[PDB]
Amino acid sequence: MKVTIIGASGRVGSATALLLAKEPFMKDLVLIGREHSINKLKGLRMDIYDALAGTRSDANIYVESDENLRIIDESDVVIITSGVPRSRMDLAKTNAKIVGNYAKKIAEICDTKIFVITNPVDVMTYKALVESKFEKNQVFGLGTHLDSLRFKVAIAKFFGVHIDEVRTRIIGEHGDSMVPLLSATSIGGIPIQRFERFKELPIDEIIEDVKTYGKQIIDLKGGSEFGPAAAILNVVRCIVNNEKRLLTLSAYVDGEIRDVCIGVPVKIGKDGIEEVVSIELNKDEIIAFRKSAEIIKGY
Amino acid sequence: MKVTIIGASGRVGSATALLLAKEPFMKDLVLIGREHSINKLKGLRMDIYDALAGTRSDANIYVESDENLRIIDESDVVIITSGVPRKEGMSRMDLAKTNAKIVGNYAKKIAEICDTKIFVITNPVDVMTYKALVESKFEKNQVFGLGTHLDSLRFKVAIAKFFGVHIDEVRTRIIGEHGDSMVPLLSATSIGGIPIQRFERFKELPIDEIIEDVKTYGKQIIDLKGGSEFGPAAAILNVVRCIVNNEKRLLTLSAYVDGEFDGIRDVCIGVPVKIGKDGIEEVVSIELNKDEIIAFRKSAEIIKGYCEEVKN
Amino acid sequence: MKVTIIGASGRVGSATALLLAKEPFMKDLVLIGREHSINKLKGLRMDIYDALAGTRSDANIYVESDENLRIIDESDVVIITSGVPRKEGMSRMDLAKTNAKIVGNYAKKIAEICDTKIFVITNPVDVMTYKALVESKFEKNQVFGLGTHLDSLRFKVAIAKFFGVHIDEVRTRIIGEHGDSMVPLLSATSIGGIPIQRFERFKELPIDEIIEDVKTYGKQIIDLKGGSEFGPAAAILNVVRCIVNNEKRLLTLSAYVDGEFDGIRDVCIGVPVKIGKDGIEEVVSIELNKDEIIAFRKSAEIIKGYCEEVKNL
Amino acid sequence: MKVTIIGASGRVGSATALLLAKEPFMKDLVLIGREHSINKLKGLRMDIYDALAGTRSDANIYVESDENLRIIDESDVVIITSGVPMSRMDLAKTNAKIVGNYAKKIAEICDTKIFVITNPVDVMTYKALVESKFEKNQVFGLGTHLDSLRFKVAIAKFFGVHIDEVRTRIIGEHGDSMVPLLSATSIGGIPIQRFERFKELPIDEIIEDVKTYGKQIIDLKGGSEFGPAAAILNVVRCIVNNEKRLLTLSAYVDGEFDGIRDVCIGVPVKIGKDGIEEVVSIELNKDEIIAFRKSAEIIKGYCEEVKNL
Ligand SMILES: NC(=O)C1=CN([C@@H]2O[C@H](COP(=O)(O)OP(=O)(O)OC[C@H]3O[C@@H](n4cnc5c(N)ncnc54)[C@H](OP(=O)(O)O)[C@@H]3O)[C@@H](O)[C@H]2O)C=CC1
Ligand SMILES: NC(=O)C1=CN([C@@H]2O[C@H](COP(=O)(O)OP(=O)(O)OC[C@H]3O[C@@H](n4cnc5c(N)ncnc54)[C@H](OP(=O)(O)O)[C@@H]3O)[C@@H](O)[C@H]2O)C=CC1
Ligand SMILES: NC(=O)C1=CN([C@@H]2O[C@H](COP(=O)(O)OP(=O)(O)OC[C@H]3O[C@@H](n4cnc5c(N)ncnc54)[C@H](OP(=O)(O)O)[C@@H]3O)[C@@H](O)[C@H]2O)C=CC1
Ligand SMILES: NC(=O)C1=CN([C@@H]2O[C@H](COP(=O)(O)OP(=O)(O)OC[C@H]3O[C@@H](n4cnc5c(N)ncnc54)[C@H](OP(=O)(O)O)[C@@H]3O)[C@@H](O)[C@H]2O)C=CC1
Repeated sequence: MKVTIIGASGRVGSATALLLAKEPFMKDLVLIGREHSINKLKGLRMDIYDALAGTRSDANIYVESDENLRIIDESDVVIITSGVPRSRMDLAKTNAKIVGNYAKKIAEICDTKIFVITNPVDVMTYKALVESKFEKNQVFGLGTHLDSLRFKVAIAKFFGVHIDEVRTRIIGEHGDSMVPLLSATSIGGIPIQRFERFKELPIDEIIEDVKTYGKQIIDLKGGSEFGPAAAILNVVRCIVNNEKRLLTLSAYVDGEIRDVCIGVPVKIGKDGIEEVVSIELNKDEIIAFRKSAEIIKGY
Repeated sequence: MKVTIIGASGRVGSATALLLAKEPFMKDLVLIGREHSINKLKGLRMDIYDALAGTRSDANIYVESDENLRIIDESDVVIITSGVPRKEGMSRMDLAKTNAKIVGNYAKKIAEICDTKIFVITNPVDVMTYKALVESKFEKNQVFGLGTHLDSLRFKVAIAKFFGVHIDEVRTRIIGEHGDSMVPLLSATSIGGIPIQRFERFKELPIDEIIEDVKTYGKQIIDLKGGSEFGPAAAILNVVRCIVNNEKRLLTLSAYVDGEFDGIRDVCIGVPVKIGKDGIEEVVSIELNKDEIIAFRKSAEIIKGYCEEVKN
Repeated sequence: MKVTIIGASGRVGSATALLLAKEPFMKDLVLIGREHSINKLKGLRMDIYDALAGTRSDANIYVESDENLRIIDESDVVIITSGVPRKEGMSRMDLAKTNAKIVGNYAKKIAEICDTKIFVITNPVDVMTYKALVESKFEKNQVFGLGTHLDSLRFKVAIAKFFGVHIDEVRTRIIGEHGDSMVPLLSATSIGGIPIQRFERFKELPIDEIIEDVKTYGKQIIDLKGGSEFGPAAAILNVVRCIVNNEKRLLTLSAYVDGEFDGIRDVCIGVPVKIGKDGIEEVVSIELNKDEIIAFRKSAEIIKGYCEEVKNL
Repeated sequence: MKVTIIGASGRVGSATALLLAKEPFMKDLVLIGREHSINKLKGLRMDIYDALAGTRSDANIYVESDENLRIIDESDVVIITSGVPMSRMDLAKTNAKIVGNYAKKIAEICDTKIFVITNPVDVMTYKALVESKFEKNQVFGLGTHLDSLRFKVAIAKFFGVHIDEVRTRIIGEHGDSMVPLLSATSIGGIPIQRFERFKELPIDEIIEDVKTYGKQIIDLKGGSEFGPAAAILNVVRCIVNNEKRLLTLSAYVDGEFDGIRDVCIGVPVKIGKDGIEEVVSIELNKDEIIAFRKSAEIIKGYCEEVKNL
């Protein structure tokens, strides 16, 4: 496998680079960054080897500037971390330029898949898909995957059940228009509504903590790096091994809502997004989902 | 952890012993079998130590006949595999009684040494769990059997294959007897949290064929190689892992039920159960649709018959 | 990867099939057997999948008879377990020739299909490796045997247990015949890079009893449970993992020795080898002390006698 | 196990916190830092939990300031990362202050083993041993472990053999007074001198790069965070599981080697649940004894000048 991290100098980028360098399937990792980043990245690589300690002697790491993207050729996936820190529309445009440029350059080199993490992730995935000309199945963004994971952990801790028993999600925007799918939330297969303890669940407090998670972690340490990297590693594993798991990622929706990249349920595999799962949403859910889709169409 | 396998001389016992010795928490493994088996049980041990190749030097494996069960003291879990095989000329009741004597005697002897948790694999597993509980006098949380765990796993894998999704995305179960009275719970089956009944390929699910294959798996594998040993041992390994790490998972096991379902009482049957360090932490009660509860009560009656006949 | 176990219906064959099926580098596992075992193998397959419980969806397990060997094509390794047990009343030569027929015919057929590597488990492992390489027409780098790998592992674990160090710190070998003429190499035994001689406790080491047990293990385990199945399967798994990942470890295997040791030539015997994706990449040549080279000679002499009286059947 | 990382806000500290928190033998991890870093460390903890994604529910990470060390009680190991980025003496003394005070407070609160990551690691291990008053089997430092590992990987890459086949060690100071031990280097139990290709080995360039790695990575990214954290994790796993491996660490040496005396220096050691269970005594060749005694002299100088601050 050959993955290219564009923005490997970042926090999420370097965390994910180290995590991927350890997988047995990673054979050619490509760390890309602007020219002033090159030296820095050459250091990252150094340390990434110091950790492997000779275990992966068939592993190869490459460092190149964002000028000579010819090394991207034949990459299975290209993960884009490049972006700028925080008005909302101002940031949308500022980062849209970067991601559109990178997508355009990537498509010129090869027909690959694109994993967008930069924010606003849904609109950034829209811009990437447009400026790449790629098919709707080969471009996707992190979207509300991390928020859904946090929500799942919260529910599981409340109910005192193992993490694997809880299956839920949060579709919508990676923002405040989130739409928790309580209709598609189950414990061991049971709908959560058939538990009596569901009436005691602090729903608003949980969802508010999830909405504010980025704010809190920015206030404390200046941004999340480890957890996002772990989630991205898991998504890459879902792709390379053709695992066909039902994730929640920002994808192009058309009738499943239309002409918008929003956080929806998706079956991920070797061929990227193989399916956008369309399911019946209760009334409030579908209303709020439409609202989130409007806000996301804005940018 | 200190696990004891009574009947480790057998197929399932040997497989389970090998798989448990490989675990990082298995610090003392106790292999019990009748006296004529002692030498064989030593062989097993030797081979296991050959497989580890020194990777676990803190591991002790013991071999003792079923006469001197004092080596069981302080065991976390005692897995009972010892049992007689079904044969032509045996009614279901013949097997129930013949194996009830065995499991009941072993459970009474176990209770005489220590206060531990008993994991019944011997068949008819639901009835044998009932008998182990009766003769051991342990609490309703310390005795349980495999039951429909494996059948539920097979059903889950089948559904996942049909929908072409990862196995971890499918959550389903089969309650009732480890037998033809099985009751798959299609009401509490989901793919990614979505009920399967919302998917449009559900009307295309060959559910009848899947259920037939699950019910007949035992006969098929006995026809081919005389019995199942690898898969049952893997499932038992994961149940023991659920216990030792207090993972609090929602498994499907043969547990004692008293009212948690409508009209199920004084019976060991395959039900949903939250399993952790203290055994059966909870028997999950759930509203079954009309058909599910009708069939569940029928299976409960089938089990109650043999249970009544084996108590004394 | 795609491995083929020829004799999967046996103890070692089935244990190895189970262990290999769990590996994530196993896309195609091919279980071969005589026709009368096709259903037994099917049973095996079923049970294996049962134990996998749907974790491996891209994995495929095939079952076949030993007449349609076309399924063996593109296989990275072919393990040979097919072989007859020594029955009381069998001389060493008798077992040699009987199992020679089997391994040789399987090797010739393997060659007829495609070019692959051949991992001989069948005992007398050294002679069987010789016969397989004969009838395969393959290069010497693509045919090897388990040989004295297990015995070396047992010796190492014993030393480690006595010195109270982790297993990974001990680095020893036992070369030569997988038999009574074993050759423990105390000249090349170290504990933390430090030759075991330098350790004062090497005086107290019960060397003789340890080697006694290493040599008697076979009949000890045959007398109790009838034979070995777990340890050999684990060792075979390690060798296969070394091949697939080109780990380039220095193992101790039955390899063809052409003058790499003084006096040893045209014989398959237990030697140090550097194993990789291309098979035996190097037969490592090292300076034995006096007694060790003498014993290695004699062991090679015995193996050569057997390899000669059987080389044409 | 219950470990406590003093300096968890550092680079190495955070990397090690994340690696340890993933281990299943980690029931209680305690992240200690100065008061001004409290919020920061809290953030770290948050991130760590985010990376665990609910897998470790028996995991308990506690964050606290370096004033309320009461939480350190019952910790199996305490890893000290706190340090300052000057001459050599200047850094030695400045960090001796920090590590000595932390060792003394650790001793006040409870009894434990102290793993010194702070550099100059040999001198700092001496000062931890002093200000803690603990037994010598209880105070060690990373020392020349990483250097030995990089030397081993280089030999492995050259000879085209798996790393696990190479078994080498570098003893002495974590610095230019290093002493690569070619007398105790083997490749599969074969003395590497018996290999002919040893004569074509670029030995000196290898050793120079080993000496320069720290500065080289500091010239690019700021400092080492991942590799040191991995080696630390391996040493802690050897400690907790009583693995009985023969590592190369900074330990107190009292004549176990002919000439060495009252010096915390890098030597071969048998590590277990008891910390340094033994200093392995080896027969070195003339040149290696000479260089090792010189390294002892250097470290003794620094230790003498930082003995009472
Ligand atoms: N749930 C989610 O969807 C999550 C979203 N994210 C988002 O992903 C992005 C990455 O975050 P993080 O890695 O912490 O960010 P950092 O600020 O730490 O890294 C920024 C990266 O972008 C590059 N970069 C910055 N400005 C430009 C520019 N003008 N042109 C090109 N490249 C540029 C930097 O390169 P250089 O070294 O040259 O400055 C560096 O690679 C953020 O937008 C973040 O919000 C991440 C976490 C979670
Ligand atoms: N899904 C499920 O619930 C499964 C249930 N099972 C059941 O578990 C049991 C074990 O099966 P399996 O291991 O294949 O069977 P085996 O016959 O291979 O082994 C059972 C062991 O029981 C012991 N035993 C036999 N007779 C007696 C006796 N009279 N008194 C005491 N001990 C006796 C023997 O060991 P020793 O001589 O040392 O006492 C024997 O090795 C069976 O009843 C089987 O049906 C197994 C497979 C799956
Ligand atoms: N340390 C070592 O190197 C070890 C070596 N071995 C050796 O490996 C071999 C396998 O042992 P084990 O698995 O216990 O023995 P088994 O007899 O249980 O298995 C060997 C298989 O060979 C096949 N076979 C037997 N005769 C013939 C024949 N005439 N033609 C074709 N196939 C035949 C059979 O499968 P089927 O009927 O389907 O063909 C049989 O199951 C033995 O020779 C054993 O000595 C094993 C243990 C350790
Ligand atoms: N091979 C080896 O032996 C290696 C050793 N090291 C050594 O480990 C140490 C840590 O390096 P690194 O993590 O990059 O350093 P950082 O500066 O990134 O972190 C060290 C931490 O020390 C604390 N600190 C700083 N000054 C003081 C002070 N005056 N009093 C108390 N605490 C203080 C700070 O945390 P807070 O504010 O919370 O106290 C700071 O985060 C260095 O000395 C380095 O040389 C590093 C890697 C390799």
